[PDB]
Amino acid sequence: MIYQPDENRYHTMEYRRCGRSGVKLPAISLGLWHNFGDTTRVENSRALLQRAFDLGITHFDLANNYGPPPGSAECNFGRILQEDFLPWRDELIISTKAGYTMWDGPYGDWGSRKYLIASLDQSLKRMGLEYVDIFYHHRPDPETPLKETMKALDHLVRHGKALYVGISNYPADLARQAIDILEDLGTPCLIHQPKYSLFERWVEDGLLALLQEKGVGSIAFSPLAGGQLTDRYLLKPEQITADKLEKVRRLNELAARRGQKLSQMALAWVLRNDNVTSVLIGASKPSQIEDAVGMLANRRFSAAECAEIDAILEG
Ligand SMILES: NC(=O)C1=CN([C@@H]2O[C@H](COP(=O)(O)OP(=O)(O)OC[C@H]3O[C@@H](n4cnc5c(N)ncnc54)[C@H](OP(=O)(O)O)[C@@H]3O)[C@@H](O)[C@H]2O)C=CC1
Ligand SMILES: [Cl-]
Repeated sequence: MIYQPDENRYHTMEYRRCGRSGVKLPAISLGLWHNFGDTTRVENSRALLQRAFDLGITHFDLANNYGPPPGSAECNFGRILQEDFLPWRDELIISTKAGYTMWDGPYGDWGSRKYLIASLDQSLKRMGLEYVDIFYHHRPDPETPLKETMKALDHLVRHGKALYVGISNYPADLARQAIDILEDLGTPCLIHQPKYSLFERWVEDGLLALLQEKGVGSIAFSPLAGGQLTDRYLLKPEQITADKLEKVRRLNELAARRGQKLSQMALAWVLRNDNVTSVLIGASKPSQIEDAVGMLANRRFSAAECAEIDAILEG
């Protein structure tokens, strides 16, 4: 059938300003890391994107190597965009990235100007776009001068292939250097995409304070620790360790006292200090997107609740 976005999509969703910029992101964003490749059904991928936009999720996050196979999430997103979302493309924030392994050899990974420009050209072709809203350097490249990588980002914005740029997985010291280089170049860093959840709190050691200084936004990836902070395990160590399973059980009892699912409490917790712009979820079914949006109704934490959480995590 012909897709018609829900007319009340902007009524419930909360939009949050992304650092000091003109961009407001939905409090909940959707990532295409899993369930958008050739190994899942396009019927399901389409249903996820339509349910997300109907609930006011305007930001879809991709990367060149998302699938599997690499590049298939960008192709499938490109097809669904052409078929169902073209009249509303200017209502969407689409992102992509380059920095991890995409193709074989010395120019298909890392941070060279060659890789970033060739990869974004590939990404725009797979997605059928003139530009992405945000282009990221996917991870640090310690062996390439940071200035070359940042100058490639500045070039792609000046020559209209990206509206804004970002960095992902950069530690606080490297994030400072990257932000200052981009500011001097005249293309200020819009955003940082770090891993952040109850089980991964490294950004609280300086990065969030630095981004707030510098007026740079942030979007937490793996906010459910890849699905550990859910109902899923309520087992191989890769799935969950014994100590983490005991923490999940105790965190779920606290979520129950609050009248919400563990997943909802875990997402709410990431935004508790109003110093993270958005939470980037993964989803295999539309009910998981509905669950995430349902977190907005119950995302306040008291001093006592934060102490309760820290005590569970200390065990
Ligand atoms: N910059 C970077 O280096 C990286 C970026 N990313 C980005 O961040 C996004 C988030 O990563 P991801 O770790 O997937 O996201 P989450 O941590 O939100 O976990 C998502 C997965 O957990 C399960 N899940 C989600 N909600 C629920 C729920 N309510 N009940 C039960 N299970 C649930 C689903 O798995 P199932 O199949 O079991 O239902 C889903 O695929 C990615 O989509 C991607 O765009 C991710 C990794 C690397
Ligand atoms: Cl476009």
